[PDB]
Amino acid sequence: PQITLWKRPLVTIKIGGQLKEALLDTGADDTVLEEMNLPGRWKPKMIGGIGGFIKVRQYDQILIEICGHKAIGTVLVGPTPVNIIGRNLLTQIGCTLNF
Amino acid sequence: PQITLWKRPLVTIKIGGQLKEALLDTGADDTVLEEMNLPGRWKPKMIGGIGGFIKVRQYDQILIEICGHKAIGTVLVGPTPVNIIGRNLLTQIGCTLNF
Ligand SMILES: [Mg+2]
Repeated sequence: PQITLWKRPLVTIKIGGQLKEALLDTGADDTVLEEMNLPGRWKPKMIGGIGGFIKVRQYDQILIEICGHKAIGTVLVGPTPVNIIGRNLLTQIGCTLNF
Repeated sequence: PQITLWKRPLVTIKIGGQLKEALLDTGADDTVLEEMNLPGRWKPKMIGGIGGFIKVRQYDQILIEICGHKAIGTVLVGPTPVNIIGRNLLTQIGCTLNF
């Protein structure tokens, strides 16, 4: 689709059974998602927020659907305020900026 | 133009005489730029970063050029780590996300 930017670009994603609202965020390198159960193996990672650094769990090779477009990539899981789709998944769905 | 997202989407902007590198950031509501001299009237604003909240100066109705596309809008000026073009200017240049 084509997304204008007058409003936050919140889309529905499908991940690990579940529907979630998430932000399409071209200023984010990585994808970070609120607390959820993902199956396989993970490692801990630190990432920045307004408070300081939060610890999150890194799951690699996770299947996510983003507005009907399926991607595989790393998803970080932890106490983020906002569900953020970053560039590591936006490249996977072929998302560009256009003007 | 059309911008893929494999790399940070850093463009050249022209503002108040000067060339600057800045991030096209659809996760940012507002535009924040490193220390510079802008003419007219301003007010102070607080905004979030990794350390906590920083004070910035708000200048309204500023002319900025972004990859050859001229926009008018609010620019915040202060000790931000990264020059961020947010949605308040991206809408002004007709920037969309596409996939
Ligand atoms: Mg951000």
